[PDB]
Amino acid sequence: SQSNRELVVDFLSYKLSQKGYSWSQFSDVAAVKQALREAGDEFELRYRRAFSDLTSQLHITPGTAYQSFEQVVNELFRDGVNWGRIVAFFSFGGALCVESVDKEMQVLVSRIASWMATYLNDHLEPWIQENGGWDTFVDLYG
Amino acid sequence: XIWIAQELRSRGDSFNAYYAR
Ligand SMILES: [Cl-]
Ligand SMILES: [Cl-]
Repeated sequence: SQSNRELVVDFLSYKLSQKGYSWSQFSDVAAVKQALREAGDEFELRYRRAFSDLTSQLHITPGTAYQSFEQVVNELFRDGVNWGRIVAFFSFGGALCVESVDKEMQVLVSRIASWMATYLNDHLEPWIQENGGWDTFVDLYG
Repeated sequence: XIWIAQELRSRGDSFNAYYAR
């Protein structure tokens, strides 16, 4: 679970950095990490338009951010989990974090990181462990 | 979100279908 938290922070930090934002400034607080970064890059490049849809259709504000996050993720996983959906999940949180900084709501960065790590640990971990853990992910997506 | 989740889900599934063992 601490390794999962660290995976979430690695991904979010990477995605922020690609946009010129540092983790140390904007959060108030290894083979798997690399595979997830690459899968995230590939997913976002391949479906760029989906992420502009996200930032155009959903105007995040600190007061509605949690409810909106939970509604998206619950619908994403409504009928099950797979590796592709997990990648979409990480990319979604990455986009939310960058959007938050652009919009001067950077207090949400550490919150989104916490919501993702909670969801990952409580709801995604059971499936991930049942399917060969993250090393399997490295096999397919690394 | 519903529509945003649907977009992400469908793309996650296409990604999954390609890479699944
Ligand atoms: Cl679209
Ligand atoms: Cl559904």
